[PDB]
Amino acid sequence: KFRRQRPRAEHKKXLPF
Amino acid sequence: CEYTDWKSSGALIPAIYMLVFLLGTTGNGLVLWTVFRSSREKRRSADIFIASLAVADLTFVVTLPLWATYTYRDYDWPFGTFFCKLSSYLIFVNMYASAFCLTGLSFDRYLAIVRPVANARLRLRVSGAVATAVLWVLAALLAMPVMVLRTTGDLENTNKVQCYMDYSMVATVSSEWAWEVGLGVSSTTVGFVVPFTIMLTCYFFIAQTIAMKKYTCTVCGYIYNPEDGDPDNGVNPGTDFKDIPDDWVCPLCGVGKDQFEEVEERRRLLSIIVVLVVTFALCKMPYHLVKTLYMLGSLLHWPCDFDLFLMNIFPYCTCISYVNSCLNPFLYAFFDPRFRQACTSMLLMGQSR
Ligand SMILES: [Zn+2]
Repeated sequence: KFRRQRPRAEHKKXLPF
Repeated sequence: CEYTDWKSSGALIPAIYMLVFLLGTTGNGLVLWTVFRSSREKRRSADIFIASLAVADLTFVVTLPLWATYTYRDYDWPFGTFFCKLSSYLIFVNMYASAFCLTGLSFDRYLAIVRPVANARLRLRVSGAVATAVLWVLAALLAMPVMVLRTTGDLENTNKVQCYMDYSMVATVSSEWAWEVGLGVSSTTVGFVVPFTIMLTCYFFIAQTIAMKKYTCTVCGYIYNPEDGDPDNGVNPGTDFKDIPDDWVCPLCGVGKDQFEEVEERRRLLSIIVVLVVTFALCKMPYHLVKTLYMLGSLLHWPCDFDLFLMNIFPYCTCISYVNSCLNPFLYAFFDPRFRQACTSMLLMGQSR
């Protein structure tokens, strides 16, 4: 099922649209 | 610097996406109804591009409830890889087809108002029928890299199955950014920059011919055309009515310049297309600007605080850009009189039966 998650550090992601 | 996983802004953006779906299905469906019901030789030269623009908007509008779920689930796709491939493909198909329909409408006004070549080669209906076939072939081919590269995967070490562009297939080990900047810039160029520049140049030439206003005589009915002039009375062809010397009179009844009326042509089609371009420019400009500034930010080494500003403003930039799909039927309801009359025709006869 769906579950809300805390923020996690990562690399520069390309825009999701 | 520091970059966290993309989170949901709130319930505002997914609610608008549902409203755009609800207004877009019934709205563009009502546009396709009015155009297809009125067949025969009654169809306008612009109608072929209006119907295709309604098709492009309708097909994309159906995929919005899937994207509304994706936004609220803090960017997590639960519809599988096939629907991720099809949903993302129809965004860019709509992006290209709608921009190409607008250039088609603008170029149709250019060939009609300006008239650079004679009516023999012109063939407005044929040129419109050829360009409508080419734009659907172009939009489908230009959106194909989205159909192939999109997959459902776990982008970075974040526990979420998201619908993203996977360059691991085409790009090497380092050239990952090269394919995003390559396909990203060309998407904005062939989908917004090149189309909007054609629309503006078409409008500049249309305005250039309209500027030479014709003047009709209220006494006899003689129409002074700036293109023809009056060479017999010492007026060279091309000279504007205001430039004509005050001693000149009507060549048919002999009345002064004061008895001449400026004619304001009932250009309905131009008014409909101008408002369609203006709204498109206001809806698409922030989305393309923010995305270009995001590209020209990592390359030109822009400040880290500026990248954070672009990231938070982007979900709203895409939102209003997607509203453009359900925006056109409302624009035809307030500016197009033929759409207004056709909708009211099926109101009194259709409901009654
Ligand atoms: Zn006269």
